[PDB]
Amino acid sequence: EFMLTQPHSVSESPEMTVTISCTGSSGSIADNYVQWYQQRPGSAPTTVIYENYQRPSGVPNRFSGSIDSSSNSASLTISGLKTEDEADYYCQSYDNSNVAVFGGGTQLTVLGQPKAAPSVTLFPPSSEELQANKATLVCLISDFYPGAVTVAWKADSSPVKAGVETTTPSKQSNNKYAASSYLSLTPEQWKSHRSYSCQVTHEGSTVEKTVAPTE
Amino acid sequence: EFMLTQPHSVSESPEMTVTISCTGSSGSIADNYVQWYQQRPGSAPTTVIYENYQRPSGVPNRFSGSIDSSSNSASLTISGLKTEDEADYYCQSYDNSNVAVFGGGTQLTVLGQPKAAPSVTLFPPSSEELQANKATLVCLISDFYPGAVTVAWKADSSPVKAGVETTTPSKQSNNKYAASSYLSLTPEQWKSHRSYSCQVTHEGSTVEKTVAPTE
Amino acid sequence: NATTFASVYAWNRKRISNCVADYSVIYNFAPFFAFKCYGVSPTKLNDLCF
Amino acid sequence: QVQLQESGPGLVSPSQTLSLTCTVSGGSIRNEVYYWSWIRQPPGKGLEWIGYIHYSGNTYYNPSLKSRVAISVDTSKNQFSLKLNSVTAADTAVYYCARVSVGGRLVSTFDYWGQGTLVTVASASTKGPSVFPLAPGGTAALGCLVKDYFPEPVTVSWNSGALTSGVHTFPAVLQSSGLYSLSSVVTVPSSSLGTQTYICNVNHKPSNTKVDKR
Amino acid sequence: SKPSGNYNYLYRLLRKSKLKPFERDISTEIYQAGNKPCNGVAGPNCYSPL
Repeated sequence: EFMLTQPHSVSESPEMTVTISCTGSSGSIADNYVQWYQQRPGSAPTTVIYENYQRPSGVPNRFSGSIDSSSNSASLTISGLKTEDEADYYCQSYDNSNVAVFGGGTQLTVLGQPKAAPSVTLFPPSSEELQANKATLVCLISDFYPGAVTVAWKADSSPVKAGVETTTPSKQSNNKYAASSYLSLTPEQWKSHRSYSCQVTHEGSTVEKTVAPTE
Repeated sequence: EFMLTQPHSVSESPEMTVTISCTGSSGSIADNYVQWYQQRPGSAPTTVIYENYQRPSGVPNRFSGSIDSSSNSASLTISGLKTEDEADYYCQSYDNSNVAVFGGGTQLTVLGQPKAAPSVTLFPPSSEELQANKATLVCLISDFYPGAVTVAWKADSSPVKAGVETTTPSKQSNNKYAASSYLSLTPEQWKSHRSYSCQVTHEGSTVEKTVAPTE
Repeated sequence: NATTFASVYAWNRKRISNCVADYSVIYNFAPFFAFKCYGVSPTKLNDLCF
Repeated sequence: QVQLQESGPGLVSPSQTLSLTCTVSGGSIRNEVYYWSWIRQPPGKGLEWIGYIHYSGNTYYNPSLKSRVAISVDTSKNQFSLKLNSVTAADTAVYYCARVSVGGRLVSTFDYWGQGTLVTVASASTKGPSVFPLAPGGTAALGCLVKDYFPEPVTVSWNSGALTSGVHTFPAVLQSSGLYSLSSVVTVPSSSLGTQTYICNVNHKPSNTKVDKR
Repeated sequence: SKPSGNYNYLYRLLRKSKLKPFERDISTEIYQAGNKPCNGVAGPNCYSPL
């Protein structure tokens, strides 16, 4: 058995040498080649390192690595890492019994990324949904840097707890986060109130919408 | 050169710690790996210490030591001395010119051994030797711990005038000595005398055989 | 049979041309610790020309 | 098991060239330790390193004996020899051949050794060995006598090595006439007269002399 | 192709002459191709038959 073990995450400032490690459990790292594959959220993995020292065309020369024979482990380093290099990496090897084993993956997090502000947006129910005898508020959140952002809902004059559903924030294509909030209610309750407000909690700021169903 | 130096002999009671030091008269002793070897009486040398702090398999844990370049002395300690440890020891190192030099040797003698009385055994010349117009008496001495044992010969009235040879005592493999004596004479003299005897002198005791050729 | 070889970072470069390449000398001496050949065979060295 | 055995001429003439041969078994010279050395030991003295030789030609001789020691090796017979020209009377010692561990970081670890032989370089009083039997309760004792032999490395045995219980040997001595003497006895019970007769065997290595007598 | 290596299948390294059509050769003698005899053992310039 050749079980490659990877750390959970690693962080380092850009424009430097960011090194990712990957250790093997047993066997022999010199018997089979070690490969590294880059995978981003919502996309298929892509080959980066093969034959433990080679790199295919189109990949920037920043991607490199070496094999440590003293500890039978693999390593991946980025000479001059930048914001676009923020993605997952998986070390892969092979067993002597012709068995391919993939690593656990390590989440690379760029520490040098600046702060950001959440783009709170609330959409009221449309005419089609009201004709369908239902209603659901959509409180979209985007462009927020921290992952500890929570959601909140407010009625016309007091807090309210309806059938609220909150999406888990995940990475975007531009290395930022995105989320969404839902609040379903009957049209009679929607018409029986003068306004509804979605509250988003951010680290050092907060934004409310206060959208009114009438006028 | 890399001329080492050892004490010629050392003695210590059993169940005690023995300190043995071999000094290098020329060159830094720590420049190369110093080894220690043990050569029991009547046997080939056996490796005891290598790499100056390591011991091979089969050797008891009573052998250990270290090297000090500031005093150019090869330290050696014998914890829990016993009877079987009575043997020679040699420190060996290597000169900077790849010249191997062995130490002068050190005889470890177990002083705490009990006293032992010498055994006497004598054999008269057989007829097969008398038919060759010659005769030789063989006397045997053994089982004696002290080296002050001497030899003596008489022929029924006085010591023998013929030449007598005496063997040099040496240690056996069982922590005891061994010796012998020889007396060469003509068969006419062997027949013209009444009796011969091999006298062995010990501290406060003496044993003889007094073998009679006639009757 | 040279007297001194250059270091590994400045290894010497020598070219052989216009001479009979009798490879029997390395077989007659044969002090080598290891001997390997690639592409060509050590038996047919004297049978080929380059 | 890795075993080494010394061999060669046991009798050398003064001011002549000494020659010895060491036999290696259980390993290959070219791979095992890559080095094999010679060590001599005077009677009652310590070991004295002579020199080792590598199968590729690397040699290192003793500076005190550089002009006399000549060492060669055979890369096929797994045997190496030793030559010593211009010998002196004081060169009589018990020679040995051993191996040196070099596969490690540095040269060390004289682990295995041979059996040794007392090479004599004196040519005076050169004679052949002779044997004489010795005359022999619940137990009995008897032995055999060997004299008139100048070469020291002699070997003795009892009953061809079968049932050697009670066999004891005594050190030799050099007589004034220039010949050594050896004595060995054996202790046996009185009821052992039925089988396993008391045969004493000798073998003179420098001359291949073998005599069997009771 | 066992995981620890399948050494049951062997091929002849070299021979003094090429094989004839349908000529089976099961000789296990140590093949020698140097300037010195090998005496049936794998010397410094000796090759195994398989």
